[PDB]
Formats: sequence, structure tokens, C-alpha cells
Amino acid sequence: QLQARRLDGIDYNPWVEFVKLASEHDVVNLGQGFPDFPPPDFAVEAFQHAVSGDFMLNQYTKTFGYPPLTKILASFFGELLGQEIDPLRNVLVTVGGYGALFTAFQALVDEGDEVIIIEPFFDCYEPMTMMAGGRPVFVSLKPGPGELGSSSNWQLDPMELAGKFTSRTKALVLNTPNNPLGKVFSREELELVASLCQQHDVVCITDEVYQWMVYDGHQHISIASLPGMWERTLTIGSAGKTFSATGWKVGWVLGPDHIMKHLRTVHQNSVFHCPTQSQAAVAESFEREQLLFRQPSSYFVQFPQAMQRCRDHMIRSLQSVGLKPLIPQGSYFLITDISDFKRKMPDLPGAVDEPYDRRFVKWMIKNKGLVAIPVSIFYSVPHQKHFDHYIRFCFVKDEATLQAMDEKLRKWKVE
Amino acid sequence: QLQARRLDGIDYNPWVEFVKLASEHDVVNLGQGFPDFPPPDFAVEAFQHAVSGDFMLNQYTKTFGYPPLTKILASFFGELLGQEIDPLRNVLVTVGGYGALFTAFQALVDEGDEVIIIEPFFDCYEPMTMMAGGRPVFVSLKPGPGELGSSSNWQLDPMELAGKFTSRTKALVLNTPNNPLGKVFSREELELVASLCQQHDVVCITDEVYQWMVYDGHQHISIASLPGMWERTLTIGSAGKTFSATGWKVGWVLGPDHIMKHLRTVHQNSVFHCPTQSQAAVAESFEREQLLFRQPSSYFVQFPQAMQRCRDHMIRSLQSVGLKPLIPQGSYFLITDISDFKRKMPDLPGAVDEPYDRRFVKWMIKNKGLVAIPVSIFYSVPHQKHFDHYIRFCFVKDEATLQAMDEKLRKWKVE
Ligand SMILES: *Cc1c(COP(=O)(O)O)cnc(C)c1O
Ligand SMILES: *Cc1c(COP(=O)(O)O)cnc(C)c1O
Repeated sequence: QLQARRLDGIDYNPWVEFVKLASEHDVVNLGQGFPDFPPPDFAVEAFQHAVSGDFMLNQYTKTFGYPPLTKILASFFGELLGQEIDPLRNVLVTVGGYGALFTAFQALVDEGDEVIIIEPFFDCYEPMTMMAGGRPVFVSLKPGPGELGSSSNWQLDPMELAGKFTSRTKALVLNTPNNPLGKVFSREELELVASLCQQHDVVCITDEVYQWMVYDGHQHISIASLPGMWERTLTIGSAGKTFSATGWKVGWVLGPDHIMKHLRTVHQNSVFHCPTQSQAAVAESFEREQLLFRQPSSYFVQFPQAMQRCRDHMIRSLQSVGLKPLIPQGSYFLITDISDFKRKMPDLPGAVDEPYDRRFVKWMIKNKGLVAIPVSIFYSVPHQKHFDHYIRFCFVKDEATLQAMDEKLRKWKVE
Repeated sequence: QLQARRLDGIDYNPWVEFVKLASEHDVVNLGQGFPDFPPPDFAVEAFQHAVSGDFMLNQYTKTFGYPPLTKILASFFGELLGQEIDPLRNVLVTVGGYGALFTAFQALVDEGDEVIIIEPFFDCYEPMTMMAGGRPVFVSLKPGPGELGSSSNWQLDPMELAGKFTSRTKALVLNTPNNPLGKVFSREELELVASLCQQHDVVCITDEVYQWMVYDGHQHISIASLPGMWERTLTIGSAGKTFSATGWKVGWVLGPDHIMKHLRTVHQNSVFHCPTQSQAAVAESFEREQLLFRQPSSYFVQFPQAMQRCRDHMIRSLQSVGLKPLIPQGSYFLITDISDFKRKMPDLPGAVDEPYDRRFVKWMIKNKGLVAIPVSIFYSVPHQKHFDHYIRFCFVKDEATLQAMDEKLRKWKVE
């Protein structure tokens, strides 16, 4: 009654409980979705230059983006997408990927509109839909029928997906590479999404923050580059996941003018400007990567290779204590199946209707000194019963962190 | 139909037209509401330190604020307000004062709620109310019955104000010091607002970004410090207007837990984090000012004194060409009455229902090389007819800018 109705049912953050429990124990924290090592030297230096350069960078820049930033976005991403991008009509700088998602939902989603969300989903898609008055409609990726799983083998059933589309469908939210699963959507999968979006006249909100974090030769493909998709796609990126600097909180949306103008309305009536100097830092960092594009000294070549090693290390280490890793093709994350643990140890203490994975994670934090994230937080409440046996780890960590993880795991292995 | 209905009627920005016209002429730009000189050395250095310190400052900080920042906010503003402020329950860091306003509206304003707005109003209060489904209700400050006006003499009629309150009133938006008028609300004025807010059970959203920019001995008083007001007030500040660094885009809201928790819900479902390093810079800048509080070497003492001189200079200069300055007691701004110009020059070219001041500003930009802002943009459409003879100047400018202004004015004076 004091508060607006749009806040109904979205006030709870399943995060807090675990972050609080982790802080009161000796732990290796693999639940945190950010690097615990520095960004690359060129990125840090770029920010250093922004706060010691033209003194006027301390003052407001342009509402829809620091023009050198929108310039390099339009040019670099224009090439990557095979699309002509105008900085002013087609690019909007936002407060991170979060802010870009929020701006898209607030622009397009209205009372009674349906939004298709693919499980497992980055958790904010559901409450952002709700706050905008929309109705979330869920479709599940399903693992196909060795011992190690693979994210590529989690399938989007064409018949199940087509059936979610109605006359009320406003948007489908596509996240690739996917958090938490680490799935990189194939060309054929995107074409399935694309053809339904075109058939039913639906906007595809595509969350591509992990674009550069792809492994084992897999290619990131943007759905907006597909025939006829540019006119119905919003593409989201994040400087923080791009340059390993999550605290910068700079993101962007790319899209056609007839859609983007509504995002600009939301922007101008919410934050109006993004900070100047961080934008300058991001622009300079992209100019560096555009200069060295495809070269062995580029961050976009070097970094994924280093993190693939971290991923492999973690897969072997966790595999070794009964956890069943699902090999991701992209992102910061892998999930492990804990089904074997649910069999041997079903009666873990917890609340009623509290999914096993949440109870397991609490158990692991207290007894084993390892933090992961229960995967059921990335599922609609109705589906959490069935998808209650996965936990998410982050492998984008310093060598010393993974060494500390190994120590915890060796101790665990002893009984 | 593609876009959400909440966007109805809020897409137009009266700004663009003038910023575009100014850019295609030789001008002294006094329409810009930010300093064209550097922030103080300690502020710039604080940011420099943040991007060269602990490398982990490049990664996410806490959702509701960088803890050293919320700490100094709670402590310093706690003292200023005579209030005990808990960092976690009572402080929220936002993307500037803009973001803080937006967060407050989205948390509290719902379909059918009325919001009282005091004219002239910072222009975003109206569309933010509309986007949240609320109904703006307007009350006008009115100049009382020498040649130079005074912002202190613009009155809030107690009877007119009381009559705006209904059972649908959710919030009143109080901006002091006021942009564009430069009025600093007296204790008695705040008590009038306070007593009605308490009588009708209304939240006071108080925009106090210009808190430190007060002149001629006038005191900034926060309505939240008044008996019984803390429990129904949200107090907003902006690091950019505080430290002359508008591009930092760090702001905050202070308030009681039972209200703030709804703002936290909005925050967590919109941006989730604010950037880390700018927050660190702001924290260090406030620690500096708290250390030197009331001392002659403090920015909060030095800066207003310097800007008061700039204000006086501008008042004399503009007074000299027929413009009738209204002496502000606070803020970056003064307005001048252009009535004499409307008398001698009524038939200026423009669109139908285009207020005189908008036409005048266009004329002045093209012919006289000076930019100001038409004050009618800070009025509800119905009231723009009557309040069509004021323009807003910004005096927070480099000495050289004011010299250039004088040159333009001397040229003008010749016929
Ligand atoms: C981290 C993350 C974001 C948010 O990006 P920021 O730039 O940090 O706001 C958006 N989507 C996914 C899937 C993420 O993992
Ligand atoms: C400039 C201004 C703001 C915005 O503050 P930012 O911190 O720049 O977002 C809010 N209210 C008023 C009255 C202003 O003049």
C-alpha cells in the first residue's frame, strides 16, 4: 500500500543468505561471478588515463553515450554482426548489462505481455518481466541422454518452444553464452529461435555479455546477424565481462531505430547520463582490441585460452570428489550434477519446499569450505523441484584460488 | 503498441532543439548546468587513487553501496540532519541524483497516485511521475510585489498548497535549493510543507543536490531534520553537484528503513550495482570535507564564496542590457525576467503555442551569441502561457567564460 504494486513478489534476493553464510566461514569462494585477479594492464591504464586527461571528462557527457564509445561500438560490433550501425540511432550506453536489460524490459514489456524465458536463466529476467507487468513464460533446456556432461547437449525442443508462443508474446530473452549453464547456442538453434520470432512478430532480447568467453573452438554467433533479425533484435553487452572489470558497470544495447527510440525514452527518464570517464576507458580498451583483433597478443585471444585451462583444471578437480561437471562451451561458469550426493545424503537440514541444492550448498560451505551457487535459483519456482541437483561454480579465478580449492578438495577426499 | 504504455507522453526532450542550435553558432554557453573548470584537486586525486589502488576495486562492490561510502554518508549526513543513520538500512547509492529520483518514483508511485510538484520544477519530476502511472499536481511559487527580484520572495501560498492535498496524494517533491529559480526554502516554508505532509500522511521526496551551493549567509535546512519528518522523507544528494564533477554520476538517497526497502527492491531489479571506483572517490572526497568541516580551507566554504562572486558578476553584467535578474540564494542558476523584451519585441518567429521565452532564447543564440534555458520547460504545459518571460543562466563558470560573456554583452549594448 505505501509501495507501488509493480514491486509485488520481486523483493526477495536468494543471494543474501549464502553470501552471509560464506562470510562467517573459512572458504574458497567459487560462487562469485567475477575475476579475483586484475583486469588487463591496457584496461586499467585506460581508466587511469580517463581520470588524468582532459579535465572536462569530469563533467556530463552525451545522454545516449560518450561519442568516442558509441563510435567504436558501432564500428567494431558493426563488423562482428555484418551490420551497418549508426552510433546515435542504434547504440545506447547503459549502467552495465543489468541496466541494459532493465531499459529493454521497461521500454517494451507492458501489462499482459508474455516474455519467453529459457531455463536455466540469469535470475533477473523473471522479476524484470514482473515489474514491467509482463507474464513470464518458461521453457527448459533439457540434457540429452561417458560420465561427464556437455552444455552443448542441453537441448531446446523445437516443439516445446513453438508451443510457448502466443498472440501475447512480446519478447523472448536469449542468453548466449548462457549463465549458469555455459551453453553456446549453435547456428541451427538460433535459426529455430529466429524463425519463430519472425513468424510470431516477437522481439529477441539477446544477452551476449559472455560473447568473448568461448572455448574448445566454439564460435559465438549473434542472432541479430541472421537474415531479417536486426529489425527485431536488441543485443546487449557488458564492458565488465568483456574486460574482466565488473565494477566498471558499463554496458550497451545495439538495435534498430524503431525499437531503440523507446529504450532512449526510458534512459532519458531514469538515469539520463552514464558516467563519463568509465565510458572513455571502455572506448580506449575497445580501440586496443580492435587494433589487435585476431592477433595472438589480443586479450580476446589470450584470455579465453587462459580461462579454458582454469575450466579444465576445475573440471578435473571437482570430478575427483564425486561431483559430475557439465563441460561449458562458454561463460565464467560450470555446473556440476550433485545427484550422487542426493542419493547418499538425501536428508539434509532445511526449510520446507527448500530445494536440495540450496541445502547442499549450505552443507558444503559449513563442512567443506567451498562456495558454489544452487542452480535452482535460475529456475521458475514450479521447476525447482525437478531441477534441484545442480550447483554452479566460477572458474575465472587466480591460480592461487584454484590451488586453495584443490586443498579443500583433497581434505574432503579423506572420507 | 510495440512499446509499453508507460512511455506515453514522456518521449519529448525540449533540450535537444537548443543544444543543436547552440552547436551551430559562435556562443558563450550559459545554458549548461555544469562547471567548465576542473573539480577540486582532492576530488580528482581521489578518483586517480581509486583506479590505481587495490586492483579489486575494478570488480563488483556491494549492491546497496560501496561500504566506505555508505559509512561516511551515514556519519556526515547523520550529523548534518541530527539523525542516527544506519548505512545498510538508511542509505542507498544510486546513479546520480537522477537515478535516486527515478528509484523513489518507481518504488512509491502507482496508478492513480497524485504527486505534488512545485513550479518551477526540475523538468524530470513530471515524466517520472507519469511513467510510474501517477498524476502530477502542480502548485506555483509566485513572486511577491527596487528593480532586481529575489528568489526568497517567490512565495508558496499556504492556502493554495493545502488545497492540492487529497486522499490520492502519495508524495510531494521538494527541491531546495531550487533549480531553476535558486530559491532556498526557509524554516517556516519547510514547516508548512512538513505539517501538511504529516496531516495527510504523505512522503516528502526532497531533492537537495545543491545543498552546498548557498549564498548571502542563507542556511540550507533539510526537511528530514524537522520533528517527525525522518519517518516520511527521502533525502537525495549528488556527488557531481557536491564536488563539481557532474560526470561522476554518483548520488544517494537517505531515509527510514520502512520506505528505503522499497527503493532497494527497485535498485536490485534495475542496476543491481553502482560502479565501484567512482564510489571510492566520492567516499575519500567526503572524508576530506568532513575532516575540514567549517574550516576556511574546506571546499564547502571556499567554493560557494567563489561562485557567489560569479553570481554577482553575472547579475551586474546582465542587468546592464535590460535583463532583470532574480537574485538566487542558492544553486548554479539565476533566472532573468525578459518582460521588457517581450514588450519591445513581441513578434518573434516561432511555432503556434510556443512560449515567448523559447522564441527569445533562439533569437539570442543566433543574434547575440549567448545561450540560456527557457524557463517554461520547468512549468506544466497549462502554466507555460503565463510563465513565458523568464530564462535561466548558469553562473558556475570559469573567469574566462564570464569575460567572454561580457564581450558578447558589450557588443549587444551597441544598439
Ligand atoms: C553479469 C551478467 C549480467 C550483468 O552485466 P553487468 O554489466 O555486470 O551489469 C547480465 N547478464 C548475465 C547473464 C550476466 O551474467
Ligand atoms: C542536476 C540535477 C539533478 C541530477 O543529479 P545527477 O547527480 O547529475 O544525476 C537532480 N536534481 C536537480 C534539481 C538537478 O539540478
